[PDB]
Amino acid sequence: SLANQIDQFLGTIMQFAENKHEILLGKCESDVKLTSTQEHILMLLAEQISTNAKIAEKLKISPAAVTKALKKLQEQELIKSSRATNDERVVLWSLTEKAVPVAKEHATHHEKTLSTYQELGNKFTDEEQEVISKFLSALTEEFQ
Amino acid sequence: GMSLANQIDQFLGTIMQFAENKHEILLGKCESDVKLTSTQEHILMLLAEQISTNAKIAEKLKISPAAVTKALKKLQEQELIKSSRVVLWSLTEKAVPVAKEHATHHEKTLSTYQELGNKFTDEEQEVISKFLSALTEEFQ
Ligand SMILES: [Zn+2]
Ligand SMILES: [Zn+2]
Ligand SMILES: [Zn+2]
Ligand SMILES: [Zn+2]
Repeated sequence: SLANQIDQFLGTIMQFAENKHEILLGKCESDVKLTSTQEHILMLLAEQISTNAKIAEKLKISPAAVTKALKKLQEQELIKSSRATNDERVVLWSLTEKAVPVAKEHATHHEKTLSTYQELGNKFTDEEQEVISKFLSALTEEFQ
Repeated sequence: GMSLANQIDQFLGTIMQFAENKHEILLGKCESDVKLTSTQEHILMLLAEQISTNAKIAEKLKISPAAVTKALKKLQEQELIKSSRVVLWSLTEKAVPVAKEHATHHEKTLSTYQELGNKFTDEEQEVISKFLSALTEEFQ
């Protein structure tokens, strides 16, 4: 039955998701060994220099966790801190040269993940795609 | 071109957020008076269906024999299960309602998916299934 496939499919999503913090397909191809969360922060910092707080929000984790992750990245020479223009208590984090290709690769990993969903969707007709879109909206509601 | 790829992405993200930090996906909160981990209750459910070994549970849950050893130890000190001689494990009467609540929990979850899947016509339902199998292939 459909309910059974839905159930199994979700289970499959989790066996895949242990232990990552996010779903990316294919292999990270970055030469620097870091966690998805670490690389992700680097990617966020490339799109926009940021505070501990803005990051906590984007990633949806404790500031305390962010602080831990940033200190590690700072020690690994992947990020550097600086003060804000007007307010000097505001601490801003940005990429170093070392991190630029790493941010770049992770963004790409995101792009390839999206491309895959996209090519999967495109094996369906325009109208097929619209049924699948309503299924996902419906299913998305149960988990809110 | 279209929203579907971003939509699949957000959706997997939603599953991610909902399933932190649980062993499985159930809808609604657990209704048992005794507060166990989901893995522990599911272990009770499993014994009811069939008395089992450490080995079999590890396979069925895809966790390490060591974790299974830990869980059973917890359930045993709370007198929810009893051993026997390969060591075979089974429920005590005290856990029978706990297994029942957990088996029912799954059942309410399933049904919630059935009613959702039923808002769709027969041939649309086959579209979804086909989409699901294709997406499943991406995570294997
Ligand atoms: Zn990467
Ligand atoms: Zn990422
Ligand atoms: Zn329960
Ligand atoms: Zn269960």
